[PDB]
Order: sequence, then structure tokens, then C-alpha cells
Amino acid sequence: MGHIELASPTAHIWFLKSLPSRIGLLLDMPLRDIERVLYFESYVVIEGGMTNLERQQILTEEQYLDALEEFGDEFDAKMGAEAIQALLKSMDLEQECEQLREELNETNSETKRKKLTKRIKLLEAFVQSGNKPEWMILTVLPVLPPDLRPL
Amino acid sequence: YPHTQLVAGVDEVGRGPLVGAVVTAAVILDPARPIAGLNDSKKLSEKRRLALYEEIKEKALSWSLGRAEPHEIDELNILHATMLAMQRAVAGLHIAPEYVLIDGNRCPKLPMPAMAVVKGDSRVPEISAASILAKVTRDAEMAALDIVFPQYGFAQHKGYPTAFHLEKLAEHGATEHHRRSFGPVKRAL
DNA sequence: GGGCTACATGACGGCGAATA
DNA sequence: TATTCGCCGTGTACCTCTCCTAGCCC
RNA sequence: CGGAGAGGUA
Repeated sequence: MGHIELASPTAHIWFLKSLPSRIGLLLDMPLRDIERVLYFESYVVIEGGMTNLERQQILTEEQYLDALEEFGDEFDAKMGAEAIQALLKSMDLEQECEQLREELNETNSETKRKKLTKRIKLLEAFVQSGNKPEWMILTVLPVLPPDLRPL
Repeated sequence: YPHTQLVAGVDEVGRGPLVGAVVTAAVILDPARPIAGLNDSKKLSEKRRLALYEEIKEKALSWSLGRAEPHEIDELNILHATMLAMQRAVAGLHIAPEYVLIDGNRCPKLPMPAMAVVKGDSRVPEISAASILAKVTRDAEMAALDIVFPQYGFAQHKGYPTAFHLEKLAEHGATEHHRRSFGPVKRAL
């Protein structure tokens, strides 16, 4: 086999549109908004901490304008696959699971419980699985052997 | 809001941990000294959260802390120990509230009227302020216990039953602070 | 001698996660 | 909950005929 | 030695 070095990371379409979107429900973000930050038509705060901006927010071109008016030193905000990969890297797994676990018994809502338990089962299966969340973002592209794609 | 001026918000932390108290706070905010950027304590960065501590405590009309130790949790169970903690928090307020807003879906027995608010921490500034005070206090106690019992790593997992905490609980056994009624702690004992 | 650009619509059903 | 809109897929084995990605200069 | 379009036999 072979490989191709990619300058910029690329999100895998299978995990992007698995229906349900694994990345989308792992980050607890809607499909419409997650599919609007990877195409550079919007913006997103990459684990930034400011007065208003918290960890995750999809700012538009105009919102970024008045965001970057006075401040802009600590809180960062990237855009696209790099930001998504950094978000997947800088999110805890065991801690998030514990929190969700508790909010499972206290919560009385039905639909919420279903959505909560469907999230926690994926989180657990991931934690016993030997995979990493950032591996879902493709960075090196393997190539097929030439004989399997003859000319 | 109720048609009252002295509304207290109340929230809890440390429901699921295997170690230390359940901690609650009660807060009456000052309408003349509003606190900007109150929101669920979990969504806040640690720096911002601790920053609020010097604003909440300064700008609130009244605040207080109520706790329930591991032994009281083992005797009462976690639900009634949370209700007791909450009571103390509300009972510790210098200024008596006219009305109490509690995070979740149950109220403790109180001498004043009270309402349970589901996700009140995200909807009610006073419950958000209580969430921050309770969380910061609790997290500092887990850091203090980590200094005394460094082999458990209490500063990192804040006493929650993480794989690491369960491993260290099996290796070193349960400490006096370790809630003795929780299933993992019963097994280690 | 060298490097160099990448237009469709009659589809019958059902289920499921998305909203109304 | 019912309505909408998405994709899911829609038997099998043979026979004959014809027809398929090109683009920049000292 | 691959892929399309048309027609035909059970």
C-alpha cells in the first residue's frame, strides 16, 4: 500500500453522515450546525474562554466581526476540520460519562432519557474500545495497490 | 418569578461521588448589583467559575453553604442527605428569603414557600449563583483531600467513580471520607 | 532545455429520526 | 403522538449488437 | 479481461 500526506485535516464523510451522525451526537451538536462549520461558511470557538464566548458557539461572519472588536487574546476560535479535531482532542471521556450517567436517573423526561442513554452507550463502547476521538478526523490518506486498480 | 423581593436560589453538587460530602449553596442576589455571565457552572471554565466566587460572595445580598457528611449520607441515603444539606444552606442565610427556588424537581421541608425548577441553574440567576458556589467549594475540598491522600487522585476526578478512582479504591481500600454506602465502596470494604 | 489546469420530475411502500 | 422528508431497496441465469476522459510559453 | 446503452430467451 501507500499513503498521502495531507496539509490540512479532513473529516470522514462516513462518520459525518452515518445517520445518526456519530460525531454530531458525540459532541452533542446538531447536524445542521456541525455541517456548516466544516465548509468555512461560519465560525466556531475552539475551547475559548471569554466573558460571553464559552466552549462551543457557532458565530457567523458578522458575529465574529463584533467579537473581534476589543478583545481577542485568550479565547480562540478556529474554523473547519482543525477546530473540530482540536475539540475532539480536548474533550474528556471518563468525566463526561460520569456526568451523563447521573443526569440519567434524576432526569424525568422521556425523550431526553432516550437521547441521554443513546449518548452514554456510545461513550462507554468507545471507552472500552481502543480508539481515540481524534482518529475520526482523517489526516493521512492510504492509496489502493495499483494492481487492484489496473490501467 | 414569584411576586416577592427576597428570592433565594439553591443548587447541589456531589451527588454521584464516592468520597466527601454532598454540598449545597443558597444565594439571594442583589437586584441593584447584577452579576453578568451567570450560567450552568459546568459550561464555565475553572478560571471564570472561580472568578465568580469573588463577585458572587461580594455582590449577593446573602449566601450560605450547607453540607451533609459521608456518615449522614450513609444513614439517610443520598436523596435525604441532599435535602438536609439544602436545608442547612437555606438555614444559614443571614437574610431570610421570602421564597426559595431549588434546582431539580423536589423541595426540602422549609419554613418558607419553595418551588423546584428543572434545570434552574440554566434559567434562574440565583440557582446559577448557588451552582457556582457549591461547585467551587466542593472542587477545593477534593483538591485539599488530594494533598492528604495523593494515591487516589481526588483533585482530578473530584471523587466520581472513574476507572482510575475504582482501581485506587481496590488497591488502597476506602478512607474515612469514602461514602460507605455506595456500591463500589461496599465492595472495597 | 524546464515545468505544468481540473442536468430531473407519473414512486409503488414503510421506518426513523428530524420537526410540527 | 402524527406529519414530513430522508434513504433503504426493489429475483436469477444466459445470448446478440454498438460505444467510451485532453489541456498552458522564455 | 473494465464500464454504459439497446434488444432477446427461459
